[PDB]
Amino acid sequence: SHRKYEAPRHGHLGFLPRKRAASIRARVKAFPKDDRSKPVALTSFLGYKAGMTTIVRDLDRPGSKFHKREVVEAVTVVDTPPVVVVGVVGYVETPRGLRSLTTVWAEHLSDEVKRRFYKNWYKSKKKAFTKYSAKYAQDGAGIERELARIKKYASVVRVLVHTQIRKTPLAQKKAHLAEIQLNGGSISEKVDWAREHFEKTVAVDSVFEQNEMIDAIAVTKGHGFEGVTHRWGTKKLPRKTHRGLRKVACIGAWHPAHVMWSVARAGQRGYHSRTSINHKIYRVGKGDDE
Amino acid sequence: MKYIQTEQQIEVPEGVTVSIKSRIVKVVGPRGTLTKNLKHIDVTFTKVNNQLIKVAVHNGGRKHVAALRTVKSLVDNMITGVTKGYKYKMRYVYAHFPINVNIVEKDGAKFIEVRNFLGDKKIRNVPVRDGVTIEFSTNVKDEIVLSGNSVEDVSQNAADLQQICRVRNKDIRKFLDGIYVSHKGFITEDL
Amino acid sequence: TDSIVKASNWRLVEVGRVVLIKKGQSAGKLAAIVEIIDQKKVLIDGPKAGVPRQAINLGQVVLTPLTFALPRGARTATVSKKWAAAAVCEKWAASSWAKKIAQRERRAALTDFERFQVMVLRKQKRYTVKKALAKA
Amino acid sequence: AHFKEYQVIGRRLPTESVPEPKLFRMRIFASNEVIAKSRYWYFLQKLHKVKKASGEIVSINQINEAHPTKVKNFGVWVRYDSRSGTHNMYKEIRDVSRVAAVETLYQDMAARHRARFRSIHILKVAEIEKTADVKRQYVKQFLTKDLKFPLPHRVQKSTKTFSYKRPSTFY
Amino acid sequence: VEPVVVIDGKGHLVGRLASVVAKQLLNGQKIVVVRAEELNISGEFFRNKLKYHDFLRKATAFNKTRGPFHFRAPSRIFYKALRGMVSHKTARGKAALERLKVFEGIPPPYDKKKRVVVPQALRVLRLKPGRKYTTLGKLSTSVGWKYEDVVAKLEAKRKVSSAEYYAKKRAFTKKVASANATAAESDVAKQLAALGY
RNA sequence: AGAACUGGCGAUGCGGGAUGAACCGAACGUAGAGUUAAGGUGCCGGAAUACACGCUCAUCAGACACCACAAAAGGUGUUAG
RNA sequence: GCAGUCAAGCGUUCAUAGCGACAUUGCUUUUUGAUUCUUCGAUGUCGGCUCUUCCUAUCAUACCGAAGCAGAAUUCGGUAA
RNA sequence: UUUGCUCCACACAAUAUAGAUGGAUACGAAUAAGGCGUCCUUGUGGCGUCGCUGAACCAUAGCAGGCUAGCAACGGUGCACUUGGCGGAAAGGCCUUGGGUGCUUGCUGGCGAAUUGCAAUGUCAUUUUGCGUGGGGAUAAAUCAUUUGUAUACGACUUAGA
Ligand SMILES: [Mg+2]
Ligand SMILES: [Mg+2]
Ligand SMILES: [Mg+2]
Ligand SMILES: [Mg+2]
Ligand SMILES: [Mg+2]
Ligand SMILES: [Mg+2]
Ligand SMILES: [Mg+2]
Ligand SMILES: [Mg+2]
Ligand SMILES: [Mg+2]
Ligand SMILES: [Mg+2]
Ligand SMILES: [Mg+2]
Ligand SMILES: [Mg+2]
Ligand SMILES: [Mg+2]
Ligand SMILES: [Mg+2]
Repeated sequence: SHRKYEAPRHGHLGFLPRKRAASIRARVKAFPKDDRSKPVALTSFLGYKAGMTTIVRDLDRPGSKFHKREVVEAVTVVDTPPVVVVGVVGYVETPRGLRSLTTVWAEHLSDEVKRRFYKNWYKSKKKAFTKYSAKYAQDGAGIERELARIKKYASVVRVLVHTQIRKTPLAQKKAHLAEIQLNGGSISEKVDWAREHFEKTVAVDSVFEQNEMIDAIAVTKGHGFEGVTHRWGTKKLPRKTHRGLRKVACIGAWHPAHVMWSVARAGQRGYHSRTSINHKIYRVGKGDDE
Repeated sequence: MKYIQTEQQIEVPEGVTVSIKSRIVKVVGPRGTLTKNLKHIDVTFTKVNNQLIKVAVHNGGRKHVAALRTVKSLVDNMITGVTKGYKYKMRYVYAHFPINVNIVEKDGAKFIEVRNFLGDKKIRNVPVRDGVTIEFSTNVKDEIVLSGNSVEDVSQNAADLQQICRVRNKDIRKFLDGIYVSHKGFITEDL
Repeated sequence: TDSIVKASNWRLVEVGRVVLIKKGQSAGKLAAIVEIIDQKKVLIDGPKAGVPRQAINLGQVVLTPLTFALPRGARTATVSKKWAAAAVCEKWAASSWAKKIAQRERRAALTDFERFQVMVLRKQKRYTVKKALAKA
Repeated sequence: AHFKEYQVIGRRLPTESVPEPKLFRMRIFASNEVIAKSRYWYFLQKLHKVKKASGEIVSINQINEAHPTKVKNFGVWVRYDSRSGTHNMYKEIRDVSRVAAVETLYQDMAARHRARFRSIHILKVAEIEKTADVKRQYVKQFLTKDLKFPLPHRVQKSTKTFSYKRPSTFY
Repeated sequence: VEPVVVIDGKGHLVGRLASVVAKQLLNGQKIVVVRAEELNISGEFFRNKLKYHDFLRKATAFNKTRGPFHFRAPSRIFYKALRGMVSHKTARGKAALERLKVFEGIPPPYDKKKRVVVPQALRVLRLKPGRKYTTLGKLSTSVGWKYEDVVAKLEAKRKVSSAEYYAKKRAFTKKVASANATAAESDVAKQLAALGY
């Protein structure tokens, strides 16, 4: 028989499964739409979340009753040292989706980025991109023809960049490497920009400016195995419940004779990848600035 | 009943050239040119004497021979639209709030802008199809004129303008406001 | 200039139209349409080829491009006389449709020695043709 | 099936009170002679007081079409039984023989009125010897002067599962 | 008769083509089908869209990931129609299915090969003139296939290259026809004509 | 729920009705060959994508007795009277 | 329990805006009966609490058609879970 | 870690086969319309022709295809090279220049074949792997253990350590 009183469902069925993310670096599943009239620019940046603080600002909302009045606001600070461009990759469009056609790297890779290709850096011969550096140092032969392949094909161009983890107070030493899409100019202009920016750094004020709405993509804080009461927000059972009260009382009807995928159960809470949109930049601060 | 042969006649005036390969009809006259795809209707065309064109259907049923007269009417509408043209006059009808109709340019796309319909703050914009020209007629109060070669384009633009001014949440027998097409004719009427 | 309408005319069924019988007791002979019975069947007569006067479904015949003059409902002697006067037998035999049919029959009637002979002759003609395809 | 037309002549069995009964004849469309005699007794039982046990059949002869290669127009009067009642119909059929006309009649009745052989009675079939006495349009349209029509969209039947060129429907 | 038969799926009715292809694969013929986005289904587009939404609502109630899988690409729609006609749960059916490949467009293995058609499944030979029909690429796009435009652009490029090939082939054919017409009316040609060639 | 006559199931496999005690066909030693019943012959699946005349287009078509349902009343849909 | 058909009448006037007698055709299985096929070498039996999902014969919300819709309010109906 | 790893050529083994046995032989579009040829004023053009199935076309003779002689042409084809391109949808293929070399059944000759006994698939394909030669090529990581706490029931994760 029907549910005696209606209540909305506990939790969102679109954030399933509530499993641990595959990597600690959340993926950018979509980049901004390209128009080939603006200059060549990165569509994204990498940083490290440092903490939060408060600000006071005068509100400009013509019609609010806090118009032209001070409000205090919570802000979060992302430490963003300038990122290093090492590499470009091109993507052809196929009837099975986007496919990377080739990748062209810079000649010199720093130690902090080539620590990313190792699990045991201290016992290594450090042989990584040595034959690639040998593929360099000719006139242009092995690099210019692959860049020409990217020009001839590859409707989408992405640039491989890596963080300067040594400039942060973190104890990691192993840089984070990511692909960032370029959304200006033709394909030849994009790959020319990438070639010109090999082994070179890009600062965050070249990508972002003040009063800009941006999105934050990150893996949330982990919490391990969690019960249903805090994982899903279900009602606590009454005090005189035998065999525990932090549970869901009925996990399904007799028919169908299976527990449903939509029923709330205990499991991993946190360490899920999330994309949160519409965060206004309040300050683009400079490190070389008291 | 499977009528074994039915046919209709299209008369072609002096300045008119009709070219029909497979079922793509192109008519060229003094006012311009018009084209139409009729590959959905399955008829046959035959030129008789450079002023007459027969269109026929063989072994057809009731719906098929209905479509035959429909295609004859469509083709000669194209012919009379490229000779005389088509002109639809619409009138503004209002009780209290005067309807203000002008022509604006959003990205050079030639819009018709209707303001103050029943005193509301919403601004209604209807786009103008290509080949349709709009003039606000002097010496007649509150009259807009849409002219062109394609009767389908002219009538659909006039219908779009009429449908953009529909009254909501009111008795439309009392609130008779709108822009209504009052005359359909030709640019070179009584030639 | 003048109007251009693609005519697209094809092979009417009428009295005097020559048909090639596709299947049955005749199966490959020419007959003449003597009368139309309805949309799907006609009365035909093939007296020179030995086809009897009969009502037949139009799905059993193929309409040919040949037409001669018959009055409607003409009897077999009249059909024979008009057929021989219009001389549609050799008019049929001159077409490449009839030539293709005869070629198929000849190829099927070949023997093993004859297939060897056409191999040898084809090799000789191929030598001459490929030699000629080096001057242009 | 493929119909044949038979004359069946029968009578009541002779008695001493009345020798020489009156010799009733019927024209029956039937697939064979057994069905022809069965239909004769069925209709004679509808008409006169006799049955098979009290009567006999003196003759049964197949009637051939007199001119089986002349195109005729036939009027056919039919009695038939629907799901709800009994109706009379007049139809007319352009064909070359009476048996072909009644065959396409039975086909047409089964197609258009779902009327089965057990439900149909053939009242009569007769040649309309003069045109303009033809009164149905679906046959009258074939009686115009110098009639000719094409056969658009020829569908050519292949013998192989795979063809090496796109077919043409020209004719 | 061939090792691999390549079928141009354009203008073909889905079920009739699938029945012919299923019988061929069971009998042992390798079949590849190209241009599945140009397949036809008889009936109006709205009818076929409603039929697909009816198929799309059926799923395992307690876990959707084990339910009937609704594949959106035109090649996979054809594959579904064909797997229904093969006994796919047996080893024989699995082998008959792995003798088959289905593609959107004509990919570069098969763009230089000969394409055939199946006349008993062709729309212009099977449907009555006037009957409405659906195009599988349009139906797949309406239900969620994402690659209609990229396949169309690749097909346009392929058609340009194929027209360039065909112009050269036609010119060479006219030269060959001229050569053997001039090399006709000889004694060898007359002997061949007598023998039927 | 309860009677009559017969035939069945129980006590019975086999071919067909997807499936099923009872329906249809046919009743059973172990085999070979031939022909069939009932039912079928697009593909699953052995067997004509046979032939012929019509009818039907459904934004809930229809598709085979037992049998797994549909009615009154309506429709210038179309067909024939 | 829910839905139709016919229309004598109600509705100032006016059968059908909204209703509708005398009749008559249905649907449903959220009522209660009727029955006794399944379980008596046991299928835990009222209600509430908790939680999920489904149906639509829609209370609200979206877009609409009708009125005995001037406006406001309301009533009848459609697509809609 | 006692000469290991990879590639190339053939030498011998093993291993199987969802099933070679002349050739998968490339326009696109329309079908109440097209293909091909030709001409012009280059078009939705004029004229001619074809279809009615691939029953086509190409190939195809020689010890499962031997050994030799000549004639006529300067063609056809195989092989290893070689020049220039084009192809990214899964390109891994298509086209082309030059020379070498073999064959040629286009035509005419000479020699051979038997006994597998009157048939017996009468063995001619391609897939994987191993072991040897001789000729190039290159000289790593990962895990456990320790460590971290952005992670965590355990595994797993994320860090660090010549
Ligand atoms: Mg309940
Ligand atoms: Mg509820
Ligand atoms: Mg307790
Ligand atoms: Mg017992
Ligand atoms: Mg029994
Ligand atoms: Mg079979
Ligand atoms: Mg009716
Ligand atoms: Mg009970
Ligand atoms: Mg009991
Ligand atoms: Mg019990
Ligand atoms: Mg028990
Ligand atoms: Mg239990
Ligand atoms: Mg128990
Ligand atoms: Mg509803």
